[PDB]
Amino acid sequence: QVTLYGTIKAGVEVSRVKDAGTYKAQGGKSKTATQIADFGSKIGFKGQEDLGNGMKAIWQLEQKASIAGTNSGWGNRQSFIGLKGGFGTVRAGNLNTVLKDSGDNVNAWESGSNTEDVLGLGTIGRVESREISVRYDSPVFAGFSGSVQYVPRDNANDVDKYKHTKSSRESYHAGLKYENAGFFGQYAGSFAKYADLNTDAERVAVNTANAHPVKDYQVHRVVAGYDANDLYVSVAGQYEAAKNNEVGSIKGKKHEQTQVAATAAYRFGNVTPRVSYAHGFKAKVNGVKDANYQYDQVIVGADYDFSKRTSALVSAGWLKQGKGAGKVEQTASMVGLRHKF
Amino acid sequence: QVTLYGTIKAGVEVSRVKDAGTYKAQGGKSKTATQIADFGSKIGFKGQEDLGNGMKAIWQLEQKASIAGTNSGWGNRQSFIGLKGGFGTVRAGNLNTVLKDSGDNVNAWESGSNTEDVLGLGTIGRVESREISVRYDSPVFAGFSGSVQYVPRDNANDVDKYKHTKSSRESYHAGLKYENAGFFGQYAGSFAKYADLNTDAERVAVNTANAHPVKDYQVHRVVAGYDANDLYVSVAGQYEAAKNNEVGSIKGKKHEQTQVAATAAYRFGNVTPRVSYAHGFKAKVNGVKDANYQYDQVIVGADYDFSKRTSALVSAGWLKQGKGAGKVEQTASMVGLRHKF
Amino acid sequence: QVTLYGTIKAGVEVSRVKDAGTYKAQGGKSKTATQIADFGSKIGFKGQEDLGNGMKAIWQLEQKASIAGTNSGWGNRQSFIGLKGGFGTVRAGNLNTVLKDSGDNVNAWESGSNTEDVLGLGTIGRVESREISVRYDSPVFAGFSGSVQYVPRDNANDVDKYKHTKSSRESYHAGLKYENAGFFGQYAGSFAKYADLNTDAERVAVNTANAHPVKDYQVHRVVAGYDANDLYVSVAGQYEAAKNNEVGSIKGKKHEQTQVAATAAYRFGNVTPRVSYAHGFKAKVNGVKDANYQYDQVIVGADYDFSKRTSALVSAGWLKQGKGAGKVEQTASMVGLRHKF
Ligand SMILES: OC[C@H]1O[C@@](CO)(O[C@H]2O[C@H](CO)[C@@H](O)[C@H](O)[C@H]2O)[C@@H](O)[C@@H]1O
Ligand SMILES: OC[C@H]1O[C@@](CO)(O[C@H]2O[C@H](CO)[C@@H](O)[C@H](O)[C@H]2O)[C@@H](O)[C@@H]1O
Ligand SMILES: OC[C@H]1O[C@@](CO)(O[C@H]2O[C@H](CO)[C@@H](O)[C@H](O)[C@H]2O)[C@@H](O)[C@@H]1O
Repeated sequence: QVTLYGTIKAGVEVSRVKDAGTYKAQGGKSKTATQIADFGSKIGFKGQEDLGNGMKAIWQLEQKASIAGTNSGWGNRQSFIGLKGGFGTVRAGNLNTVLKDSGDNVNAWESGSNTEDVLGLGTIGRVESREISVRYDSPVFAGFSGSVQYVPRDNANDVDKYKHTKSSRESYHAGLKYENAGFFGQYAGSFAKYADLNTDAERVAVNTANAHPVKDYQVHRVVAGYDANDLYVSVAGQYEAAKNNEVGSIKGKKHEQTQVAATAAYRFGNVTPRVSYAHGFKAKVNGVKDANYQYDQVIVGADYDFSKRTSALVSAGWLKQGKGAGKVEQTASMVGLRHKF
Repeated sequence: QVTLYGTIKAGVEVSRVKDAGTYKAQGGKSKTATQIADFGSKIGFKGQEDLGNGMKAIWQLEQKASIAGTNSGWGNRQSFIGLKGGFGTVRAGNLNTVLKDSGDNVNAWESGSNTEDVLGLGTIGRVESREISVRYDSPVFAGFSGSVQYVPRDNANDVDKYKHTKSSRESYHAGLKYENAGFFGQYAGSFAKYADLNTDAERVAVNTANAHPVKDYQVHRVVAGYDANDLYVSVAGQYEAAKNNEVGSIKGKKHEQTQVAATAAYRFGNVTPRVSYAHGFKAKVNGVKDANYQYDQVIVGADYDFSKRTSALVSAGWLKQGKGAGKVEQTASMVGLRHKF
Repeated sequence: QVTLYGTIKAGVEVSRVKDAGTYKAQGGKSKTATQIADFGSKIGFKGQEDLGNGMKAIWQLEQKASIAGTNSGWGNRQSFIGLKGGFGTVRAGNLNTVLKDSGDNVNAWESGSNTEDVLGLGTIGRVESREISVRYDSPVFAGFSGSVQYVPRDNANDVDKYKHTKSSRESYHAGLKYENAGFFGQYAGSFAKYADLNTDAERVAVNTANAHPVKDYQVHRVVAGYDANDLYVSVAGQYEAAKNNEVGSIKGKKHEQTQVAATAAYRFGNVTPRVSYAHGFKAKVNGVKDANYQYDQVIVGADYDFSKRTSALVSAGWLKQGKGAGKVEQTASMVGLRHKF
């Protein structure tokens, strides 16, 4: 096989921000924006070859392809070469992290890049990435399957390759999943002895502007629920923790945050209504409570399946971030269209 | 369906510029340049899905692909998702403007980017663009069809999305076409309450360097002719008008220019000879006649069809711009090859 | 026909540099680097159309596509339009140079960009490029075939197109090949009356930072050997020469260098062991011996063919550059996987 595949998806999104700091017009409310936005259109090529006696060569080259013409690049979405057989699957390339894959049971929503935090559960997803790495995925044995994945030191920091003067940013990713009669539970996590975070607590490249070096960077996620008989329910808990590793007054002090998320949906023929809620508890930053990181959000919407490949989509979200006067409120809604090929 | 399609096209172009201002060697004549040039090679992917009872989902992802290796990007040519049925066609994405589509009956010529104004009718085409927009196209009823298209404020100016401090650059595009027994007539136009022009009178993005803000920016084009029985004839008139909207002495003053174009071609078996003429009358700039905008051009050439997909091409053009001493004359010729797949 | 094709290839590479100048830790040895690296994954589209009575239109659009997601661009590998028939083949576009094609019988090794000089015979290949050009390839007549290729002045230097104030960087490329019963011999070469080299003696664009202008830039390569009955042997000699053309004390003085390369491999069923050796003799730079350019290298490895399209790969290389204290030693090894589609 060699298959061309992808998804074209886009819609009209309407959004308003409430922020006393950045806007002054009527209680810190911004104007209402209305935008045509691509929702993350993508195109890939992939294939497999039977190598004889169980084993297959596998490969994939997947690309961002926004119908707004803003992307460029090959292989900037999940892309790999690997082998598959009775042993499971081994791949190397630009790979989804185990946590990024588990996000499929957390964030079912479609939106443009501008609305990812309010028309989707974007905040809980901040830990998810693609990385140049090697990954093993097991076969499914008695309901159970698992993954392990590694990003080498010299891929996490190319510059330092021959002069190991910077602490390693290598990382480990692992997951375990169980499925039985519609019921599912999964753990997914990561560890990096050293890492770097921006102020949104996303991992960024070493030496990025305003990056914060951290040590013992760990992320744990558990997701459980039910997906069968027209019903979908998902509940997720997530925990992120690190020590400050920046040279200065606060080195050694602990960062941490807990997030939770829940989704329910029910299929009525070709219509799926869906509701999501998510909450970020106050973070500990340099060992001190920081309510700037707390958030609450709800999203409601529905998908209308014209076919198995084509859906019309609608949603509305409300998000509140922080506390008091630095507080930010986002509201948004969209209508859209998705076509898989 | 999912179809791969495109056109590979390129040739050798020979060109000379006469410009007393920029060249001094022998009456302001430049040296003669000879270049291999891609003519606008492109590749796309597209598809459709019957949704039951008349309606279809449609999508397209088209890209610039120069065989000289100078392009990068997905979806930087006409790209969309939409629906089609008895109601007509609705699309959203990076869409040809109605005026850009009408250009098919104005500029039949192929050339590289360097020769677009002399080996093609590039000046009349300066009003044509692709825009992130929504568009409706009607069915053909008794010879008649039409289009309407809109570019939202927050797509024309993303930066200003939440602070509507800049006047809207939203625009409307519309067209009407009639066809009967080889005869065709079409109107295509656009209006933008506010817009921005460079000195070549092309629309550029707000806040571009040396952009000129304008108000009441309107473009009207009429094209009429005959296309049947081996004969092609086309005549076009175009009118562009705007008011100066730049803070300063000349705010409120009128810009305007009229252009006309005509083409004839006749098919003799596999050979098509073609001739084009175009003229830009003196522009009004800040309410004052500006002969720097006037131009006259002729192009002659032929296409040699090896097949329905493969043509060899030859052309020669002469263009004169401006008047007196700021005057510019361009001459050029090419030979080339075009293959559609 | 319209065919999608390509090769996905990548592996894990381990490398160490010995350089007293840039490293100080234990006799100028660097740390050992271990990296997942793409080996030059690529994807193309190509086609042909019978034009009647022997002739065919041909075209190709080939792209770099690294599964690490670092490439962007269309047509940045061999890409063209052309015609083919009894006369041979004519193409125009981003074309392999005749010398670049002859490199197929010189460098059989796969590696990432970081290891090209030690896990491949990269130094001898420094003369190889793709150029926007026109090329003719003859049919094979009684074992003999040949190529001629030209890069025009205004493609080698676009800026200067209309003001021929800079000496032409146009170039000629030519080759001749003979094949008989497994035995092969080929000459490939190039001439450019004027050119520009960086300090690694690679051709760079005019006006590049630290480019060195040269005159009478010639490259000659002869490759001979045997490729049949499970046995492969190749021997190559290469000669490069130019005159300094930089305004200053040393203008007119001669640069030159000779390189040689040899490879043997034998197929044992699905396993091919291979060995390569290459040597660069002391260069003459500005008429003076420069041992900084001398080098010696060996590579050993094997390919394991799972199928005709899928190979596992292993190699190890040792390279020594220069002499004395400016001396550089590189060691490396890899394991990898290659899949052609
Ligand atoms: O997979 C869950 C979620 O993915 C959606 C919305 O993001 O579609 C996107 O992700 C799919 C992964 O299965 C891709 O196949 C698709 O191309 C992409 O648009 C929905 O299908 C689904 O709710
Ligand atoms: O369509 C008119 C004109 O288009 C030409 C030359 O520009 O071909 C280009 O535009 C076509 C649009 O129909 C594309 O299909 C093609 O890929 C592109 O090269 C000629 O075909 C024709 O005279
Ligand atoms: O062709 C010789 C050499 O090419 C290899 C390794 O570079 O494969 C690369 O080059 C091929 C050219 O034939 C391409 O087809 C392929 O896509 C690319 O990886 C080996 O196949 C061979 O030893």
